[PDB]
Amino acid sequence: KGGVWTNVEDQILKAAVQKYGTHQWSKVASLLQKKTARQSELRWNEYLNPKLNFTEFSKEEDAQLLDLARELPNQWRTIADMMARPAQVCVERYNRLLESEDSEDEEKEMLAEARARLLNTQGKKATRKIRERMLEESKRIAELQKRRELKQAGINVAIKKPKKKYGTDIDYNEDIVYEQAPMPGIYDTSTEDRQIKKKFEQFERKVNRKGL
Amino acid sequence: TSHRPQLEARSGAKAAAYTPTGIEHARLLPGHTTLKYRK
Amino acid sequence: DEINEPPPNICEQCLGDEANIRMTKIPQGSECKICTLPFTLYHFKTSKRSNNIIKTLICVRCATQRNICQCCMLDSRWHIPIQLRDHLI
Amino acid sequence: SAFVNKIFQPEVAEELIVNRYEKLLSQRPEWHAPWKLSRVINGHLGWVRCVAIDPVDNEWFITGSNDTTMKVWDLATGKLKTTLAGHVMTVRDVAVSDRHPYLFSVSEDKTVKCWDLEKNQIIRDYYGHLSGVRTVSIHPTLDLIATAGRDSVIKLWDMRTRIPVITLVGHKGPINQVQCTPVDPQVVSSSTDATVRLWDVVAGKTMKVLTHHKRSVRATALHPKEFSVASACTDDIRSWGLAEGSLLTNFESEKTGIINTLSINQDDVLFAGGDNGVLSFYDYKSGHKYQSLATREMVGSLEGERSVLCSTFDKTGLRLITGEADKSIKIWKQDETATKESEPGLAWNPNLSAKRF
Amino acid sequence: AILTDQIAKNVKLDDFIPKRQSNFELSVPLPTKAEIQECTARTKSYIQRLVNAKLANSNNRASSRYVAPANLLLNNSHHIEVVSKQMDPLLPRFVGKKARKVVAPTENDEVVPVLHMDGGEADPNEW
Amino acid sequence: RGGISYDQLAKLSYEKTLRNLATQTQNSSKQDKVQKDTKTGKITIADDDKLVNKLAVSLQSESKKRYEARKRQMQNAKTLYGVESFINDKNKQFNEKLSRES
Amino acid sequence: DILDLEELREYQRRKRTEYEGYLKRNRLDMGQWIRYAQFEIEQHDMRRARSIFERALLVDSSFIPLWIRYIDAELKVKCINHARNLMNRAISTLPRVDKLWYKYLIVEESLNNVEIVRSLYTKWCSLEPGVNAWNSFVDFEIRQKNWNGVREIYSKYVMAHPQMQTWLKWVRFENRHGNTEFTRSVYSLAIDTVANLQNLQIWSDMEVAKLVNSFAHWEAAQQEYERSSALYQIAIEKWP
Amino acid sequence: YIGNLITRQFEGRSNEIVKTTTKQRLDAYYDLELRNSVMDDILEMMPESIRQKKARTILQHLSEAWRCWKANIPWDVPGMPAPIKKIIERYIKSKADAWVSAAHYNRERIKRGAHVEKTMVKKNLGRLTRLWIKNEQERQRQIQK
Amino acid sequence: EHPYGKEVEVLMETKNTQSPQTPLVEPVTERTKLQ
Ligand SMILES: [Zn+2]
Ligand SMILES: [Zn+2]
Repeated sequence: KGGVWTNVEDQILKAAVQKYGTHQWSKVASLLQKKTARQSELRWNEYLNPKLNFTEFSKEEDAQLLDLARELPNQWRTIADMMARPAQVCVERYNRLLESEDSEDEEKEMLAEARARLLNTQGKKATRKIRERMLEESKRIAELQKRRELKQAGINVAIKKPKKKYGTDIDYNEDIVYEQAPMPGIYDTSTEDRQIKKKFEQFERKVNRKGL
Repeated sequence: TSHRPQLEARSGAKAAAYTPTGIEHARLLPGHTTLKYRK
Repeated sequence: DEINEPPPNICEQCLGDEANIRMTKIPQGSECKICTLPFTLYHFKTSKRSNNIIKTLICVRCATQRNICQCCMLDSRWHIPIQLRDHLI
Repeated sequence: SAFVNKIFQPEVAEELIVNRYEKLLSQRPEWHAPWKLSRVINGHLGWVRCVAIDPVDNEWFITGSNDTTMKVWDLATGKLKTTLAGHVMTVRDVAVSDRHPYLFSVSEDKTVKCWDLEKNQIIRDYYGHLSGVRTVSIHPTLDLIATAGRDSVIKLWDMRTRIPVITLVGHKGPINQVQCTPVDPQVVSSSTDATVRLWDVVAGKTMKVLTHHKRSVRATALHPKEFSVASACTDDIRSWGLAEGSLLTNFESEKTGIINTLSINQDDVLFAGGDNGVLSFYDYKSGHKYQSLATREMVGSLEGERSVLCSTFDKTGLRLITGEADKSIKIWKQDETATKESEPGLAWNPNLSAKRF
Repeated sequence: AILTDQIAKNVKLDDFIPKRQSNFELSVPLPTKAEIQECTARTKSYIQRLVNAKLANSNNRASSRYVAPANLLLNNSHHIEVVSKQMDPLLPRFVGKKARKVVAPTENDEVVPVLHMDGGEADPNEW
Repeated sequence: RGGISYDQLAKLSYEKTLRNLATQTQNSSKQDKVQKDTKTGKITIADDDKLVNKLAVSLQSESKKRYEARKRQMQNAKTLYGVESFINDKNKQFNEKLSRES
Repeated sequence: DILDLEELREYQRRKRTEYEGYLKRNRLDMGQWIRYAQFEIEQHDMRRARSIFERALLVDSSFIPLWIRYIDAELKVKCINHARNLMNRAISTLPRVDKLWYKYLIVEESLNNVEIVRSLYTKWCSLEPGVNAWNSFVDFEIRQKNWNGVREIYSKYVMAHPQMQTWLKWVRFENRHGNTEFTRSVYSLAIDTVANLQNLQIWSDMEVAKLVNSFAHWEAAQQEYERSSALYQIAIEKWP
Repeated sequence: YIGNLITRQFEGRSNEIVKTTTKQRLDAYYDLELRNSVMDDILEMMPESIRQKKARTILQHLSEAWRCWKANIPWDVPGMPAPIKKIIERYIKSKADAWVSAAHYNRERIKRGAHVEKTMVKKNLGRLTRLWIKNEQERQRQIQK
Repeated sequence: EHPYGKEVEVLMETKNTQSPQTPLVEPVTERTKLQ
C-alpha cells in the first residue's frame, strides 16, 4: 500500500505548496489522493524542495564528507546540515566514495480535480454572496420589464421601494443625504447656480423623452 | 473576508450627540461619597 | 446644552390680550413635530377660565431656523404662514 | 549698524530672514550643568510606560508598567516599597494628586481607577471610555480628572460622584497627552492628528488650535513656572505660550525621531526622551541642545529596546527618572563639580538652512 | 494688486515665527492668585450645576440626597409665570425621552490653517 | 536618480501646463476686471465665456488622455507576462508587484 | 439601459444605497468617496455632487487628490466662482502644499487674469515658501514683460533666501539684458551685503568665491581691468 | 431591576453600550493595542505621503514575524528598512514577555488546582510545549557552537 | 561585569520591603484619641 511517487502527483504537490504554503500539509493531502500529509511533507523536505542540493561532488566536498563522517560517526542528519545537502544522498555518496577503494486514465481525473480546486479561492460566503447578487439582479430585471410591458398596454405601475429593515432607514433618493453645504465663499456663485439648475432641469427633461 | 482589523477606533464624537437613556447601573450607585483631603 | 436653553419663541396673538399668563414647563415634554427630537414643552392658557390648552408643538431650534413661533408656527414678523412667506419673497 | 534697513527697506523690520538671525546670534543661552547616570533600577517584568512622582515630599515614585502592575520605589535608596495590582492590561498613565491622597491610574483596559493612598486599595473607579485610555491629568483646585485615550474625546470626570461631567470633542485621532492648567485654557491636549488644542471647558469647545507639528504630537509637558507648555512631534519640539496660543520658540529638536516623553525642570532644563535611546537636554528659554547622551541597553537585550518611554523630574529638580523599554528605571543626576569651563556643552551654533529659529 | 487682502486671510507670517527668538527673557507670567479664583469659582459652579442635572434626572430616588418663575415672552406686553407640573410618580418622567441615535453636523465658519514649515525631502529609495 | 518629490512634480506639471497654454495662445495668433459688492462682501469678476470653455475642455481632454493611456497600459499589463502560474488577474497583478520589488 | 425617469429614479437609489453602505462602514478609503462623488456628476446633480466631496473633506482634509478632484469637478462644469472659493479654502487650509498654490495659478493663467495671479504671488511669496515659488514668480513677470516688477521681486527674493545662487540668479537676469548701469548696481549691492553681514557667517568660503569671480569676470568683459583687479585686493584683505 | 426593565420598555436600550474587558476578550484587546502601537511608531518614521496602504503590508509583516517567533523561525525579511526591523523585533519581544509570563502564571495556577478552565489547560499545554522545544532548540544550537 | 560607569549602582529588586497594608500616606489625625 506504501506507494511510489508518480510525476503526476509530483506536479500536484509542487503546485499545492505554491499556493497553500509549507505548513498546511493536510490541505495538500486533500488534493493528493492515496498519499499522506506526512508523506507529502516528507517528500517536499527530502526531494522536491528547489533549495536542495542534487549535484556533482567536488573534491572539497569529498574531503569534507570523509572528515565529517570520521569526526561525527553516523550522524547523517547532522552531517547533511553541515554539507547543506539532503541526507540519503549524503549517505549514497559515502557508500559510493568508499567503493572507490575496490579490490493517465485516473491520474488526469485527480489532476482535473486538483486543477479546479487550486483555481477556486472563495469559500461559502463569497460564492453565496455572488449567487444572491445574481438572483437579486435577476429579480430586478424581471420587475423592470414588467413595468415596460405594462407600459406597452398604457397602464402605469410604479416601482415599489425597498422595505425598511429598521425604523430610521434612510431613503437616500428622497433627500440630500447628509447635506454638508460648502463653506460660504466670497467669489459670488450667483450666475453659476442658475446655469446648473437650468442644465439639471434640462437633463431631467431629456431623460423623460429620449431615455439616456 | 468578514474578519477584519481596525482602520480606526470607535470615536466618542458620535456617542456625544445621542440622546441618553438613564438606565441605572449597579456600579454607578452612590459609594465613597466623601473625598479625603491632604493636610 | 441641557442647562442653558433659550426662552421659547411664541407669538403675541398666541398669548392673547391678558397681562399675566401662567405657563407650565415640562423639561422633556413631547418630541418635535418637525425634527422628531425632544424639547421643553411649554403649555398655557389665554385666560384662566378658557377651555383650550395651547401647546408648543415644535422645538426652539426648528422654530428658530424657520423664524416661527412654537405654537401656531406662523412667522414672528408679518404673522403669515411659511408657504406664503417664501412665495412673497 | 545693520545697514539692511537703510538699503533693503522693509514693511516690518523683523520679518526678514537676516534681521531675525542677527538677534539670535546676539543672545546667549543660560549655561546648565551636564547630567550623568546615578542609579539603575530593574524589577519590572515588562516595559515601563509611565512614571509619576509624589507631590507632597519626595520619598516615592510609582512606575506604571507593562506587566500590568504599578511598583512603588523609594527615591532615596532605590528600594521597592510595594506593588499595586488591579489592571488586567498594561498601565499607560499614573498621576498622583497633591491636594488629596489619591493615585489615579489608567490602562488600556478601558479603566480609570482611583487608589486610596492611605489604604492601598482601589477607590470608586471610572467608566465610559470606548477604547483604552492613555492619559490622566489631575486638575488642581477643581477635583476633576482629565482622561483621554483612543476614543479621540477627553472625558472630564468628577472625583466625588464618578460622573463623566464634560466630554471634549475636537480631535481626529488617538490622544497621546493631556495636561491640566488652573486657568483658561484649562485643558491642553495632544493627539495624533498633529494638533494641540487649547480647551474652554465651560463652553466645552476649543479656544485655540495649534497645527504647527508635522506629525503625531506624542508628548507634552508643562513648565512649573512661566505658564507655558512644550509639545513634541517626531522631530520638532515647540514651546507654546498659553493664554495666547503663541509659539514661543522652536527648539533644535531636528534629528531625534519620535520623542516619547517630555519633562521640564524648574531650572528650565527640558528633557526629550528618544525612541532611539538618545536623550537630549534643552535649555527651555533659548531652545538649545546642550547635552546629548545615549544609554546602555542592558547586559543582554535587543538593540531596539534602547528607548526612553516616560520621564519626570522630582520636586527639587535635581533628579531625572526615566523608565525605559529595557525593563528598567534609570535615575539621571545633574553633575556637580562642573563649572561653565570644563563643560559648556554643545556650541551655540544656529544655521539658517534649517529654518527653525 | 486689485485684491490684496482676500487671498488666504486666515494665514499670516506672524503665526509661523517664534516669539522667544527676539528676546530669551520674555516674561510670560504665571496666573495670579486673584485670577485662578475667578476661574475656579466659575468652573466649580458650572460643574456642580452639571452634576445636579445628572443626579436629578436619574430615576434613582436616592439621588436627591447628594445635590424660575419669570421670563418676559414677547416684549413689554406679557410677563409669564413658569411653574412645574407635579407629575404622576408612576407614569414615566421625561415622556419624549427615548434611546435614539443622532448624527451631528459640523459647524465650520473658519478654516484652521495647517501651519507646517519647510517646502529636506531627498528619498534614498529605501524606506 | 530617485523619485520626484511632490514639490518638484508640482512645479514640472505647472511648467507643462504653462507651455501648453503658451502654444494655445500661439495657435490662436496664427489662425487669425474686479467689482466688489456694496451690499455684501461678495466679489464679482467679469469673464469671457471663452477660456472658461477652453479650460473645461482642456481638463476633460487631459483626463481622456490619461484615462486611455492607463487603459492601454492595462492592456499591455495583462498581455505581456505569462510565465508564472496564476489564478486571476489579481494574482498576476500582485506577482508583478513582487517582480518590481526585486 | 435606462428607459425613463422612473427607471433612472430607481437606478439612482440602488447605487446610492450601495455606496453609502460602504462609506458608512469605512469612513476612510478616499477612493470610495471619489467614485461615489464622481457618480453624482454623471447624474448631473451638482448639489449632491458637491456634498460628497464636502463630507469627504470632513474625514481627511489633508488628502491632496481629494482637493484636486473636487476643484476639477467645479472647473469641468464651468463653475469658476465655485472653484475660486474652493481654491481659496484649499490654500488657506494647507499653505505648505505647493500643488494647491499652483492649481490656483494655471486656472487664473487660463483665464488671462494677470492681476489675480500677481495678487496670489504677492501673498504666496509673503509666507516665505521656498525657492520653487519665487522662480516661478520671476518666470511669471518675464511672461508679462514687467521688467520693473521682476526687479522688485529679486529685491525681496535675496531677502527671503540669502545665498549666492539667488544673488547670481539676479545677475544672470541682468546680464541676459545687457543693462550695464543696473548690473554693476546689483554687483555693488551683492558684495557690500557680504561685507557688512560678515559676522553672521552665512556665506561659506566656496560661496563667496563665486560672487567675487562673477563680479570680476563681468568687469573684464566690460574692459575695465583696473576695477576687476582692485576688488581682488579688497576681497583678500577683507577675507584673508 | 424593574426600574431598568420598564425604562428599557419605554425608551429602548442605550446605543452607547461599551464593553468592558473580561477574561474572554483579554487577548483580543491585547491585539488591538499591539496593532496600534506598531502603527504609530512606523507611521512616524516614514518619509512623507502614505498612510493607508502600508498599514496592510507592514502589520502583516508583524503577524508573520510573530508566527516566526512562535515557530522559532528567525524571520529574515531580505530587504527590510532596519529601523522597522528594530521596531518589530522590539514589540515581539514585548509580546514574548507577556506570552511567557502568562504561561508561567497559569502553570502555577493549574498545579494548585484553583479554578482553571477546561480550555485553559489545553492552551497551557500548547504554550509549554512551545517553550520546551524552544529550550530544546536553543540547547542544540549552543552545544553546536 | 560593571554594567555602567561603575559609579552607577545596579540593584535587582524582587520582593516588597514594606508590607502592603503599610499606608503609604500618613492619615491626618488632628485630635488625640484614647478610646
Ligand atoms: Zn425640532
Ligand atoms: Zn404663534
